[PDB]
Amino acid sequence: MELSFGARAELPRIHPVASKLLRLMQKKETNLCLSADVSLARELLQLADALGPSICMLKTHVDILNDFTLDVMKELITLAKCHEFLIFENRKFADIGNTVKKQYEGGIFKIASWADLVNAHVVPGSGVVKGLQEVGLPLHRGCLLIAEMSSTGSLATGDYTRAAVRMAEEHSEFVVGFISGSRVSMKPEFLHLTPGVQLEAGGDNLGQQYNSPQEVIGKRGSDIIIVGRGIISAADRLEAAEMYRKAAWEAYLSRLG
Amino acid sequence: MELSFGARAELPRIHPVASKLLRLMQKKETNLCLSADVSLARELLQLADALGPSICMLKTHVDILNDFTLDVMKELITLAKCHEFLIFENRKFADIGNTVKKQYEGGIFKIASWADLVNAHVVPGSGVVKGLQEVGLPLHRGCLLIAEMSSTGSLATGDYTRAAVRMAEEHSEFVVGFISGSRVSMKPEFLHLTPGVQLEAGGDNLGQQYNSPQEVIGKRGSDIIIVGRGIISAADRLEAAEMYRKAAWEAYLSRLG
Ligand SMILES: O=c1[nH]c(=O)n([C@@H]2O[C@H](COP(=O)(O)O)[C@@H](O)[C@H]2O)cc1F
Ligand SMILES: O=c1[nH]c(=O)n([C@@H]2O[C@H](COP(=O)(O)O)[C@@H](O)[C@H]2O)cc1F
Repeated sequence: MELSFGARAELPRIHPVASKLLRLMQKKETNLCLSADVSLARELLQLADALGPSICMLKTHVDILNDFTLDVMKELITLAKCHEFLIFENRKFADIGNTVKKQYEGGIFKIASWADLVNAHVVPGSGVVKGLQEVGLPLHRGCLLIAEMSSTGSLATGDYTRAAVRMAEEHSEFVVGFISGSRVSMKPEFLHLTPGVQLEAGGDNLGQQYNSPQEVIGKRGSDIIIVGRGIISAADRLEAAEMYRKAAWEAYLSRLG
Repeated sequence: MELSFGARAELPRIHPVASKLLRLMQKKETNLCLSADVSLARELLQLADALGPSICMLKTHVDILNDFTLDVMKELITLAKCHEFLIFENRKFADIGNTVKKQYEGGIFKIASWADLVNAHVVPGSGVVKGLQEVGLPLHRGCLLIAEMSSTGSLATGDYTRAAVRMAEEHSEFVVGFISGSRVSMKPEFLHLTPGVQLEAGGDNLGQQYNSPQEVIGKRGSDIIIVGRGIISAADRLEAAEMYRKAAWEAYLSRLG
């Protein structure tokens, strides 16, 4: 029934970016995405270098980097290639198609030039995907749709979630998976990435809620954990990353049997 | 029953930014927001200067400006002050509170430093507002919640829209209104701004749908029209702006009786 990440990498309908990701997940025994929520390029890069071997993906918010330049992203790419991880800009495109295509390709950030993956909210309807696709398909990029959110009061539930899944499944040449709290698609070609993860119970003061890797990967069937503060705020970010990696990887293995 | 924009500017619960906006709308006889969807700062600024007298607001997407700098925004502010319009960055914050506060204050764009208004999607739950508020309240800024979208397939309908209205009404110290296609709140202290506006019927190839100023202001009860391409793509952008201004203003007057 369920397939390993390595086997999923080979599925007929797999997207190339998903395949690359799944292959390196399997090779490196990591289903951890670091949420590199820092404001300094040097810290970003130092985290990417040190934690690169432990992660399958590094998620950015370029718009919080005080000293963003495209050269920082070049350096990040070098690290991504060296250590084998994808770069995911958590931009949450969420506009009409005509707007998002420009936000993806252009401006100061030139996101499409460096991000293997981006994501989108599905609230605008499928034009958000169509617009992004116009830039991302030629650049061989992938997209994640936000089907569920980790925060208190999230409206990404029920029929909204179902709409996200449909929209993904209908745009499989570009959409490679989801941000979700659980498996939402039954199709194994899609990736599930789950934020709101910490080893300890809790949440923040602004609506973030946490669940553990075992819950999210093991019980809820997701693929990848996205971890920010649980790693970033720790003293030893490498050890923290390793804890999260080992947690998510074992949860995956055990669910696989 | 219904009040003029000038009277709404005085309502007990009005937010200061809303009041400033409503006052200049009344003074200038404009309920037009220009969507300055351009990639060149010089064009942005030349539009802001020429069209400033015709608009109540200039909506930006800073992330499509190829040559963004903070000095461009300084120059835009000078124009906004000269001509009396607000600056609205259509950022659509749509993340957990902890993230959006950083995206609003920081990074290269420093949005909170120059934008009178921003907007947010309500999908994350009210933490998106709470996070933004932590930056925006001290800076005396306002926020718009996206209650409805103009695009085909929008999921901002029904209970989602109602949730947006509730979230606004419960965060009235910062939330000053909505992006919506119609009046969604019955409380006159809230602004309704409607995109997807053109004089002619139609829509774009990526899900945008258009309705006229008379429909949106006159029949659907919104306050302000947001117009991009209907102005920007016209040869004479000043005349186009004037057409849209006159259309939206008369629709408002006639609905007022
Ligand atoms: O539903 C979501 N929840 C999230 O937390 N995120 C992001 O994951 C990260 C979570 O970080 P934390 O520090 O582990 O809470 C942070 O960048 C968020 O913007 C994205 C989402 F789409
Ligand atoms: O629902 C929405 N529809 C929109 O069109 N917009 C923005 O208004 C603008 C509409 O531009 P147009 O050229 O008039 O279609 C454009 O910047 C969009 O990103 C925002 C929304 F929230």
